[PDB]
Amino acid sequence: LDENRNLVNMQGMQLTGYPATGTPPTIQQGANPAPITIPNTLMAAKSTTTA
Amino acid sequence: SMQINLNSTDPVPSKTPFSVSDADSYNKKGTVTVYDSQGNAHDMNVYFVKTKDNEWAVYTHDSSDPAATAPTTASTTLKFNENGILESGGTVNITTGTINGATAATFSLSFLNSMQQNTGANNIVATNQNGYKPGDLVSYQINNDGTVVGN
Amino acid sequence: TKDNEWAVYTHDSSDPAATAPTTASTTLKFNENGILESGGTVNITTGTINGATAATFSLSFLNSMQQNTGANNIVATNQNGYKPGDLVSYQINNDGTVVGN
Amino acid sequence: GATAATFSLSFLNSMQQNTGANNIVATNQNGYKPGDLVSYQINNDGTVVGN
Repeated sequence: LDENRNLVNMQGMQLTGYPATGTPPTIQQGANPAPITIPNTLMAAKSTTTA
Repeated sequence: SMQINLNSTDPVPSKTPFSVSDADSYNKKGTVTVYDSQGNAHDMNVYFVKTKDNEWAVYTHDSSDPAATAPTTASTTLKFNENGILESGGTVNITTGTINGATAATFSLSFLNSMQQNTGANNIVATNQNGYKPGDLVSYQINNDGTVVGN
Repeated sequence: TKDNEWAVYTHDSSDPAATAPTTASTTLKFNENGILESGGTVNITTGTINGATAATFSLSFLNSMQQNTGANNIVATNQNGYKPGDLVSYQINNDGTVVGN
Repeated sequence: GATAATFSLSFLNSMQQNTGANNIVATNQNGYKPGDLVSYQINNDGTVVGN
């Protein structure tokens, strides 16, 4: 992980792949390849809708 | 040109009608990058929803323009024959948004060579487009036929 | 200042008493293709340093082009004025022309 | 006798939710302190930077 916590090689080579989009984010194979980002930001809460 | 393989056994989404926000409202999503006169990149998101057997509605929307209208009407409708040959609706004119003064990109998007069978999953075979961004000389070469080619 | 509209200011950093530019020197306007349409040439006058005349020259932005390049890069700069110098070398070219460098 | 320092303090990105306790996610500031040169280096992009 680099300064922005992205997946990098020795040289700083940024890893890329299919990102997660939507609410909640989902894996989209048809989406354009984007760099994989792993932020340390805390997760908010989602109100329960179905139980 | 956008060539895809469509699965016949995908169930029709229960969350009708089509909604961009609703991920489960569409069977497949693809993205093709086009370019305007000023070279701005527009990520045409296309959505495939099966309506009935051998009938697939395809919707289009650009994520680059926040002022673009939400797609509520069929961009095109692919009709397919018995053995997976295309029948009609494989070509449609598509206009992008207006970003930073760039004129909207009006291009003919074609679903030719698309074939629909019992694929195990939803996959897009090929995406091609003849637009690009401005480029600058990074190398030059001479081929065996004598063609001078600048990369 | 907005899409396809670029205000352009000129300032003289060499003059210790140079006035801060407060009015637009020119306005570059761009067509749909990012080409120049107006404002590509403007007459700019420099300051007066060491008692010499200010240089009144036509600055031309010819072939300036605004498109989705990754950043703002200056392609070419040129000016036809030169400083005084002494003779360094000389040569006779293949066409008989005698050139002093 | 220093001149008064007035700064814009912002609690942006702060949130009130059902976290286990009052926890500070991050602090950031633009002010700094004097100190002598220790190291100098030239990065892969040609930048000359002193630390």
